[PDB]
Amino acid sequence: LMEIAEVDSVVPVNNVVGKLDTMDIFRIPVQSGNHQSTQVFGFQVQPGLDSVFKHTLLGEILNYYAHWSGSVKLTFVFCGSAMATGKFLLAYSPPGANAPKTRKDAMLGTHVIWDVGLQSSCVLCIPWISQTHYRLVHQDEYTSAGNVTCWYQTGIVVPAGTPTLCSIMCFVSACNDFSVRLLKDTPFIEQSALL
Amino acid sequence: VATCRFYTLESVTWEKDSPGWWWKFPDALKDMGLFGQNMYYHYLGRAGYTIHVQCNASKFHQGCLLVVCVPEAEMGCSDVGGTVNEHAISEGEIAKKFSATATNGAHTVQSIVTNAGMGVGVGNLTIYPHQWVNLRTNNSATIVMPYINSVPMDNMFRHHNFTLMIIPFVSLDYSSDASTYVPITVTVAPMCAEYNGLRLATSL
Amino acid sequence: DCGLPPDVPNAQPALEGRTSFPEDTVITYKCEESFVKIPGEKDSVICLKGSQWSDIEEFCNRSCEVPTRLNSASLKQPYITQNYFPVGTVVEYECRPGYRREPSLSPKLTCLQNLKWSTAVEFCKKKSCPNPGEIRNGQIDVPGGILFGATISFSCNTGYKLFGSTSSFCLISGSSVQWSDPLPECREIYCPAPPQIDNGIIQGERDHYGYRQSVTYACNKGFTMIGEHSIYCTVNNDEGEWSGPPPECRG
Amino acid sequence: NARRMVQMRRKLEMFTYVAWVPRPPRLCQYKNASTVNFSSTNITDKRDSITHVPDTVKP
Ligand SMILES: CCCCCCCCCCCCC/C=C/[C@H](O)[C@H](N)CO
Repeated sequence: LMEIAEVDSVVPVNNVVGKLDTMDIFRIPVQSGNHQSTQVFGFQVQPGLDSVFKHTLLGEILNYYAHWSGSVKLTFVFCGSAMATGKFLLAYSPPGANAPKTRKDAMLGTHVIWDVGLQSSCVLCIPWISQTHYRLVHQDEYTSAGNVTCWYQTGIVVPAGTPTLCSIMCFVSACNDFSVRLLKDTPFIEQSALL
Repeated sequence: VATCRFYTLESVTWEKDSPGWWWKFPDALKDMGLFGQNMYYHYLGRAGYTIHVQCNASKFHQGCLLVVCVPEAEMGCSDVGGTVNEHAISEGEIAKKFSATATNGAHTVQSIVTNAGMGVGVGNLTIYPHQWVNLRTNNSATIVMPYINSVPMDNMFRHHNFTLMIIPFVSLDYSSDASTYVPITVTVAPMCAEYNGLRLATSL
Repeated sequence: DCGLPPDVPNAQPALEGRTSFPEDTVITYKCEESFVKIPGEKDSVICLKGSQWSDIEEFCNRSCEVPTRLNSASLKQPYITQNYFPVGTVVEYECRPGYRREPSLSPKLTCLQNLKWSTAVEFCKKKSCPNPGEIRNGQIDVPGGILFGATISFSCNTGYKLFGSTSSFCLISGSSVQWSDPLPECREIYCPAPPQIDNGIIQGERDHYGYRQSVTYACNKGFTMIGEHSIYCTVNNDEGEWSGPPPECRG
Repeated sequence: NARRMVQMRRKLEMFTYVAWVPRPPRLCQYKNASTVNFSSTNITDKRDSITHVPDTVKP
């Protein structure tokens, strides 16, 4: 099954209200202008429990298991116009402290600065930093894995005649060191009577 | 050489609000020259496919498409109690269109794009062979699909081996006076086609 | 008076219940079952002087039944008025409305030696209606094709209401076949007013809210939000309704 | 047929042939055993905003 988990799957990061049944659930809104103070997105690293990940290929496979271990790949693709340029700071903050409220705080954690260009995708690899060898899929505070946030490193600059609002998509997969165990039934399927 | 060649289907218009399109194969080619003719006179068929999708737009257009081939894309009916018409799955060279909302009606597919007409996560379709068409990056997608089935050969009319889906995750967007018509064109070529069970042509 | 009229093979005389016939009586014969009278021949005798009937020759012979009724084609003149079809008779058909000729196929039937008509082929095929097209934010149900006599029905996706005809039929229209009714339109359904809340506001309230659109609430300074930060428009049976109660702002 | 109890059905339908050609796990609820019919299902569950990460370090 780990072969399946290592395949990128689109992440409904924008799991907001109303856009739970659109395609926009898979799009992170970004735009030109002075919006550095405004955070782009943020979520907890709960690949099988958080609503952001639990229904992805990685999340669904994990829900059949009680323990998981290994690194996670978050691939971000810029889906704007080729004439749009920008830079973003993708940060992973291990647990122990509240989520950052500013780019200064997030930069202090594990981060990568993404430059938009001919290569439209960048990968933020979440390393396995845990006191335990395994984490619970039904994560608690003891097995918390941290958070991921994005900030405008510089911003988005576009020329005349170019759309000012752009979108980003996030894909999630498992690295080659990922592993799960303790097979269990999944809570995403239920019935009340024989079909 | 008479069947293993590129056939181009009718193009589709990618609008700002376009849930997506799909085509079932080999039904989509039941009228493509001698490839369709061999299909009508034979009981068994077996062919790989080279699918080429084309969508060209300026560098001032932004958009992203998902081109994915789904083996055994058994669709589901909007009416949970009932079946689907062949017409609800495939119109031949004409594409079936997804929807941005739940669909109703008798014998019609539940074509809400989020569930992909199969009761699954649309974002999880990357497990199948797939490519993306990011207008800032590329303008075409190519997938080489061999023959996948639980049997060495099968009837091309009674069975749809795989379904080709095109789903824009990022809606097409442009500016004041850029080109508004951005089409998507699909070109498919059978590969290593074989036929068996020669007899009179079937009639639909 | 003559006695019984002469026996004629495969014909029966109308005697009308008597057995002695005055002079000049004319008796007519009718052919028996599976026999047809031969045009241009006498079918009657007459009682002559000397109590003697005039001679009559066999005037009945064979034929196929009237050709069976086809939904696709009708017999051409003069076959459509005829009932005498001896072996070797070839009739011709023409397409009924809703159908058109398949040129590679013959529209003729031959009466065979076993008194049956030859095998029927689809020399007239169904006339087809145009492509029904597409309904924006709706769907066309085509359950059995688009040929002459077909039915199709229209519906709208969740959050849209149908205005126009709900169905259409492929019916004959002069020289061809056409759809009875045009495609309908699926107009977006509008939800009721998102309810204001005590000690809170709606953030940038809009004029009209359609399917799945959301209203975001915010409490005034010094007030604590209890409930959903926003609600959204649901649409069922062509009627909109908010997903639930707005939040409370408590002091 | 393994299509009337939902858990084993969902486990088996993670592959097209049984394993070959894995499929995205069934997101929607099964309706009957004859078909794959489903009611339209949300992609996932909602949260408060796109940046919403709740504080866990607080007194
Ligand atoms: C003496 C009693 C013997 C009981 C026999 C019970 C099972 C006999 C048939 C087994 C074949 C079915 C095996 C399971 C496969 C599934 O039904 C599907 N075809 C696979 O998705």
